[PDB]
Amino acid sequence: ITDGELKNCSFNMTTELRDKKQKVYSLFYRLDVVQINSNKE
Amino acid sequence: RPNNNTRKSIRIGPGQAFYATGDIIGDIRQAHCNVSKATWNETLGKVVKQLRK
Amino acid sequence: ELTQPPSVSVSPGQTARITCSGAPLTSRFTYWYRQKPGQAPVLIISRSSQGRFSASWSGTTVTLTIRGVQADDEADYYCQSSDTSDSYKMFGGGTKLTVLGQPAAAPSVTLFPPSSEELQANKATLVCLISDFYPGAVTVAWKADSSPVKAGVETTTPSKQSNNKYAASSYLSLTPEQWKSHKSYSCQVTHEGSTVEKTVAPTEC
Amino acid sequence: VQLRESGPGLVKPSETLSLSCTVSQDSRPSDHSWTWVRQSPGKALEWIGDIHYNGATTYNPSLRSRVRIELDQSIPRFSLKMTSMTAADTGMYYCARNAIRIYGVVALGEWFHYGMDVWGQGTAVTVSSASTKGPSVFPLAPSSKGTAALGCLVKDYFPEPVTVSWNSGALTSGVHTFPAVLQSSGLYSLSSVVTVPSSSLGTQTYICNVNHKPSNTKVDKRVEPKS
Repeated sequence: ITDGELKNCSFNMTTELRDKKQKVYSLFYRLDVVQINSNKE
Repeated sequence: RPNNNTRKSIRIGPGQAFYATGDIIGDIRQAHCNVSKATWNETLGKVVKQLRK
Repeated sequence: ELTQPPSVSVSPGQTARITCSGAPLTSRFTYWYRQKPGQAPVLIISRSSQGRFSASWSGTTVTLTIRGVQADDEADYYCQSSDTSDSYKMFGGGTKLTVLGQPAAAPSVTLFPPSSEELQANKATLVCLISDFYPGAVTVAWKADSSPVKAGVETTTPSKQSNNKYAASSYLSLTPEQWKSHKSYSCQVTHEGSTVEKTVAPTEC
Repeated sequence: VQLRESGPGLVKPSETLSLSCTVSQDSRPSDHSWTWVRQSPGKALEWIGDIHYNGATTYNPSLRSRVRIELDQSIPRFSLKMTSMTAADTGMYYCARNAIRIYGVVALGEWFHYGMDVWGQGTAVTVSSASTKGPSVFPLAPSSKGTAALGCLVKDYFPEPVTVSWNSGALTSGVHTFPAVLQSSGLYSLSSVVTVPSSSLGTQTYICNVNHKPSNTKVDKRVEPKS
């Protein structure tokens, strides 16, 4: 803890193929992102 | 900015390559700037004295 | 108030867990200590960066997991971290780790008479210490010639030693005449109901 | 890291008390926070306060307006102060070293806590008005008949404690010392024991050095056999 300014995020995208797609995780500053309305999304 | 960044190459095209924040390496420090306080207060006194006039 | 168990139990070979619960454990990392009764609380848990001893964080709790309980580890354990305002620290309770399967021990009784000098001090005392017994519960019988004693005697609580066995102390205060009087004083220590005797007289080098 | 507390260990009701801790033998000390932790007899170790060399001291909440931590960083001998004392604060007082480990620069605080990895020998602290009574030290002579043992009976002192060693330090392996007797007089007493077999009870020098720090005495006394 010792809070954290950033977030260990994850979300959904597509890939080389059309039907099949892709989830992948990244790390964003809490400035680059913002909440929306269960955990905080 | 003392961080070893990893570039995740994400296929979202074909062709188009998206870059995601790879797992940042270990100990966590935020970006900064070491400003020479001697050089800072030097130009400070120079201009301030051009202003009481 | 940090919520620990003041004592936990485990048998010869198993693993154990001590849970130190509270509020600030969702914010600050947890550090632990080992105080064998009267020793210097040894540090074992740290945050070296952002083998047999570890502690697992879990919400309102951080659980100290201990693997490999040799009887060498019988001690009081203390969790300690920091509150959410990074000003002051404080400690929890003090968990006495019990190690079951430790063997019972018939007592080791010593006995010393008044010294070559003490008779000159209007003090004719006796020293009957009991060393390294299990369990730590006995009852002493001071004697003279063949008669017991009920006063002039004081006894201090058994104390745990390095091998986790107990040591009780007892002394008896006489005058020079009440000492040299009788031909066989006999300290007696009842341990397990069984008992051990040491006999002493003013008339044998 | 020797933590040699040079202190008395006794004070009167409603007056004040001061401790010290001579920090010696070290090569990376002031990185870490110098603290004082206390344990009432058999009770919980309770934090009092700590000091970061720069002067950033902190204190246990209900004590903050009475406890002070000084710094004679020249010696270096850091000190502690408590006031309006009662017998409730009696117990063991442990100076300790709250460790700090850094990867980067202080200004941004690239460090965490390691923990209190150096706890001192400690000083037994008492609040009363009975005086500093030195010990009446006795030599427990052994029997005239293999193995054998002998000791030193420390009689009628106040307050706790004293301790010993035999041949001024050479006798060590397999010794015992047993809890003291608080007699109705108000003075304690206890004995030490050291093992010496029946081959050099008459060809060695075996003493027992009694030190009663509550009454600045170092009672050197010799213990000899019995006819």
